[PDB]
Amino acid sequence: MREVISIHVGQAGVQIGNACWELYCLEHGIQPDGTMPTQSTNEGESFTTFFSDTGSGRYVPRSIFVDLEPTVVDEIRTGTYKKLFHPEQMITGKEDAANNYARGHYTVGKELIDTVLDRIRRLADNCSGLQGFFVFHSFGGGTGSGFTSLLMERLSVDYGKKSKLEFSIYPAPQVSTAVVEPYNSILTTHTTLEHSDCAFMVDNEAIYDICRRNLDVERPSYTNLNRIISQVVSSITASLRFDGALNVDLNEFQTNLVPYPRIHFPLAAYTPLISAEKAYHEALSVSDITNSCFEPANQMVKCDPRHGKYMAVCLLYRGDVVPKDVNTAIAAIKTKRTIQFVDWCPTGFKVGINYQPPTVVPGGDLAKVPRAVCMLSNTTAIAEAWSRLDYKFDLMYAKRAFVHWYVGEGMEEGEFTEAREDLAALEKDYEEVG
Amino acid sequence: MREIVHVQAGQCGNQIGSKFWEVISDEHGIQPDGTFKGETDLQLERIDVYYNEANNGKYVPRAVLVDLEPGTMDSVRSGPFGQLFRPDNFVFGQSGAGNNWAKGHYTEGAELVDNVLDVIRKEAEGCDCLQGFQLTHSLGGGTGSGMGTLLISKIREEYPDRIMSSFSVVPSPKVSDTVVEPYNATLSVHQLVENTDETYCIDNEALYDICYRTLKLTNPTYGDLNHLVSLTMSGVTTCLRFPGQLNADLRKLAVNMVPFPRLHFFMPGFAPLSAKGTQAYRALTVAELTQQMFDAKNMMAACDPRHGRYLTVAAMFRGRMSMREVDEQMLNVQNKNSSYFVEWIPNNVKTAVCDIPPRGLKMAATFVGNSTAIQELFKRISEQFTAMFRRKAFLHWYTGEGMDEMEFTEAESNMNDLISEYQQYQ
Amino acid sequence: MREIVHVQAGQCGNQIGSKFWEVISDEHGIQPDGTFKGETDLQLERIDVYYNEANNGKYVPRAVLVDLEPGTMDSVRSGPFGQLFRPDNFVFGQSGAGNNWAKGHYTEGAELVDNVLDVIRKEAEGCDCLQGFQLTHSLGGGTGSGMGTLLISKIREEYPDRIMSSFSVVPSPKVSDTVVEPYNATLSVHQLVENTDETYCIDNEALYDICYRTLKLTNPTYGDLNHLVSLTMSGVTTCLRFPGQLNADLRKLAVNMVPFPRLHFFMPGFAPLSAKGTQAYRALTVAELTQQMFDAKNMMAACDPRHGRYLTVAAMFRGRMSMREVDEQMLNVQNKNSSYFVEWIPNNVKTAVCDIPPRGLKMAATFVGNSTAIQELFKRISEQFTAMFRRKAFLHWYTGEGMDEMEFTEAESNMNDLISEYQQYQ
Ligand SMILES: Nc1nc2c(ncn2[C@@H]2O[C@H](COP(=O)(O)OP(=O)(O)OP(=O)(O)O)[C@@H](O)[C@H]2O)c(=O)[nH]1
Ligand SMILES: Nc1nc2c(ncn2[C@@H]2O[C@H](COP(=O)(O)OP(=O)(O)O)[C@@H](O)[C@H]2O)c(=O)[nH]1
Ligand SMILES: Nc1nc2c(ncn2[C@@H]2O[C@H](COP(=O)(O)OP(=O)(O)O)[C@@H](O)[C@H]2O)c(=O)[nH]1
Repeated sequence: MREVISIHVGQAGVQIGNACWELYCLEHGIQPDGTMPTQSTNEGESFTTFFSDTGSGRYVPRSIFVDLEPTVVDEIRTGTYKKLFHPEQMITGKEDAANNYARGHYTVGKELIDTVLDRIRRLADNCSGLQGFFVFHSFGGGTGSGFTSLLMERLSVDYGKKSKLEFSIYPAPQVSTAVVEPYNSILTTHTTLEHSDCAFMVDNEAIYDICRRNLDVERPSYTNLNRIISQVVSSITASLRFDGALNVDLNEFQTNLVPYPRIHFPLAAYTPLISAEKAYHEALSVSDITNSCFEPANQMVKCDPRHGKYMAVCLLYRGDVVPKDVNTAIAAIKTKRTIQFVDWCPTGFKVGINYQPPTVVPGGDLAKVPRAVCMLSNTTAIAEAWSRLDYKFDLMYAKRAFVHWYVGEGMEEGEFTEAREDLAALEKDYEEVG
Repeated sequence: MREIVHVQAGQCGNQIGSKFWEVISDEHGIQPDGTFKGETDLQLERIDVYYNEANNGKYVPRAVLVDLEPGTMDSVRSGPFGQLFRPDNFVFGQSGAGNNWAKGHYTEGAELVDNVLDVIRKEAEGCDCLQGFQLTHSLGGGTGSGMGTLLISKIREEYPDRIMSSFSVVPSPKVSDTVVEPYNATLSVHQLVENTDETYCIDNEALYDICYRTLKLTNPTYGDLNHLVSLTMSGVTTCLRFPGQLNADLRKLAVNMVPFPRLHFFMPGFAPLSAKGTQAYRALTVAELTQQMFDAKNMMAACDPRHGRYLTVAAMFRGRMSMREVDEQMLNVQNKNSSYFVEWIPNNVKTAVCDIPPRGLKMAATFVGNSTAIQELFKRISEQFTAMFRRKAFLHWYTGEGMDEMEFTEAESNMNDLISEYQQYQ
Repeated sequence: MREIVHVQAGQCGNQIGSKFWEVISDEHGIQPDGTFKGETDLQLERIDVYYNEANNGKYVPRAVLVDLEPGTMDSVRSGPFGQLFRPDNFVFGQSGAGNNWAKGHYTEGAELVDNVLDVIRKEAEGCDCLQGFQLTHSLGGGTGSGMGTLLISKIREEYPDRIMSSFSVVPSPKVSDTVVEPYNATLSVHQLVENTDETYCIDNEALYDICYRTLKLTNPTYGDLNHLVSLTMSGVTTCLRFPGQLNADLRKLAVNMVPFPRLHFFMPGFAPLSAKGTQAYRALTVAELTQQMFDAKNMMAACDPRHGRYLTVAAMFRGRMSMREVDEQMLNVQNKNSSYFVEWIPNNVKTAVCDIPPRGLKMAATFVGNSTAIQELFKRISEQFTAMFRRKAFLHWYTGEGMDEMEFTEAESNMNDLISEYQQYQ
């Protein structure tokens, strides 16, 4: 049937995948050792998109772990989730690229790219309904940028027509770690425009704002930030892993949300995202959280949504939701005038309601709420998020700082110049279409 | 004898019939095994029209179930009345349209059209003389509006003689359902005005307004919205399945209404409609059931009936009724509402009365009207269709499939000539 | 046949009928389910005048219940005989008048007037020939005196032919009930002298004086004060509902009394009225029931009957009575009280006798009189109305709604011409 493959490249690929595949074992009733208990067969209704069958219910994830460094991969090969994954699906590196492009685009990647594309083809030949790709990466990583652009340069030659999905983290304009992240974000945007269907972005700080105010988590780290992103990942798959009245597959997401083949970069949002106590004193209706979707304390990228112009807003609901107030509240959004559209698209809405409510992680900070919304809103606030990063790249480039690492690794300096004219017209097209 | 197949394509029309066959099962006294348990043989003497009995009475519905994915197959199969359908007909693909017309028409629908074409042929070879087809699909989505669009273009090569019922949902002015919803409308109706005989433009929006006021139901289940679509369709074919003082087949419903080979775009109506507690407090007279039929409340589409003119009034009444009171009040509406009719067509009322009511009432009324305010249905979508063609958005999902730009404009000219023809006689 | 709707608006008239329909229910032998349990068909042969039977005999009263808030809805609905009323008619708003005329007339009443206007239309379309309307509301408050005021201004556009019964309570000279009570009187009567046919000025004050002396009741429940309003109204329409030796409809009660198109302001009366223990100790003769009717005690309004003149005496007697003793004593009152009549109108007594008494007695008398001492009812309020206009108080609750100052003075001139017309013939 339909079967979807996931690829995890970089350390952000490692631990986000350590949460998403951890979460899916809860939502299908699969024990982490590798087999299933017999009670979760009725829950296991069309789980075939990720898990091959082996011998007696033993379910390997159709997932590939790619890293140039063996350290964080051994965390998978130490914990409980060691026996779940397949060993020859784990392909490790030895020498690190250290957030450098040609160290991750030519040096260690080209010794390992031929090993992993076989493991792509070894697994994908079982498919008769191969839909899409979950590729997880960063923007400033050596293998996060240098290998990811090269990997998407090769799978479009192989499979082409079949879809792709990229999840990543938007680098914050104020608080971020690596100094080469303004460099590599221009590099990972250069040749991945042509080789990616859609790519999503989240902020470190925009997670933190709801963590401190609504979750009331005043000591967050990369443990709980992986759980919050994984709920957004799981809510997309709920249209596919279960039987809904009006649901949507991966080819349909890009068909609605891509108005032009270059501007295809929306973001995410999730609500209700609060702690376990505040849901007790409040009855969260449909009109409650849907109006909570379109306020700037709910976006997952810290920018100005009111200074952006909405073009195609996508909505996926979960839980037992009636469509009457849905057909009212989205109309009640249209009664408000602050939600600005473009003049040519009034019909940029998507309706999706699944029967299954989201189930929370065990021992987590969330609360069991029936209603939830995964808001996807492509807008022109991405252009205002382009200018904050195009300011960082050029001024460090003008003094030619940190160029002496990019030179000797098999890389040219004129490629920095061509990406400048490439990204200049990109943020222009938000204002040209808008 | 007079035999009709029912074909479902796209996610909309696949679940409409899934509640609709149940009433057809229950009006004739059969079981999910197809076991006849009707007490009177009035439920058996016209059982053959939608069924092919084989090998000790397990009646199979003359139904074809097509999808581009196996998602909607198992839900109907494991759901209610799943054992009744013939597993020979479970033909499907592995793509999914992704709300794309040229995928459903040129790319992916062109593969699966050959398999069910023989299935259309196979059940039509085992009968003496076919009568017409009934088709449930969508016009907003991509599967039924792309694949069921092309199916009518090949029925006329097999059977250029009979009638074609193409029941499909239509967009609403208030809230759009999909993003390419004006694209899926103009390109479909381009083929619907070529080779079809009737479409019933049912708005998703106004069905809640029926349920919110009459039924007062706070929780609209999608089984219940199609249930009001289910009782509409069963009242249309009551003459072919039941006797009475005046019988009227689908061709008589066709020939009385459509005046010109394009204007066949009709909206349906049904009375009585109310909640539970208002049963005894109103009257079950001919007069009370009359004025409900001619209200904006009973308009299943969200168009205003006092912004148009009724051309052909079809009154399919169900139940033991007095003919003269039907003859009384159908005169009386034109003595009241002569502005609400077209003027140059005299005697706008067509009346067909079967003496059998549906299960659950004592006297019912199945209305199908022709208001020229349905011109505004194609006014509102022709602007939304030309809202995005002026900026050439989403062209890489159609030209990337291989669609012509003139395929838009040829449909766009024929869309605008359509509202000129309602304007011709209004 | 001859059909009459009963409409209630404002908190006063909503609870008057709530005990009044009970007697109408009990005089004709029906139940809160509407189940007819009358033993003799005399209680059935004119049941149609206030009812529309539908679907196995659950009679619904031809009643419309309007409020600006849902407060008075549920109390009537959950109270006694709550299951009898049709839930189609439960039309209401969400404002509350707050004792403001221009809210009830211009601001908030203008919204809810459209919904029940079709409800006035709907029950009048299902009949052959309407007869007239009866309306219970207030003149002191804000809801009924503001919204029911405007309703009569739109009945004449629908039906400029029939009669209009506008029963409403009036202010008393002793203790005012609300603060803007002279404002709610002059502005209402400005519209009441334009398009109405009868008003019964019932004082809230003198109803206790009836209960304190005759009934001797120490605890006046508001169910009991409207109970004396209930038996007054049922005796008026006894001819249309029961046979007898002389029948007299509401139009005959109209045409005999009103001499000029303004002077139709009548006070009612009822006899016998006493407590429990004085039953056997008095006499049930024509002579004892006569002189009770012409006492200041029986004056339901607090005006002095020997400070005016009876113009038209309406004697609606109920019970098996001797006609000659009625013919005897109605002569004898004018041989006693010739000063108490107008002089130039001969034979001031109008007599209508139905041979059916109300339930609970053996012989009763329903009196409606026309004293010209009701001139003092509009003398006392025209000074209180002009008590606060001289200081322009509370103008920011009316001009803030958008009321004209000339709207006061145009009503104020027509208020003072009204008492000149009682002065014309006194
Ligand atoms: N929040 C979060 N961010 C991560 C995590 N892992 C990596 N990142 C992001 O990845 C960016 C840089 O990429 P890295 O993961 O450090 O390097 P890489 O992708 O493994 O590529 P190499 O240099 O070849 O090792 C940083 O800016 C981080 O924000 C993680 O576990 N949690
Ligand atoms: N009433 C009702 N309408 C539905 C249901 N499912 C889909 N629809 C309608 O069908 C339209 C979408 O068409 P669909 O067949 O689902 O897309 P497709 O599969 O690509 O052809 C929408 O406008 C929905 O309103 C349902 O269960 N009930
Ligand atoms: N007998 C009786 N009179 C009432 C009752 N309720 C209100 N009234 C009279 O109604 C008058 C007030 O009018 P009302 O309708 O309450 O004010 P509104 O709602 O603003 O129109 C007062 O003079 C009261 O005497 C009741 O239950 N019984």
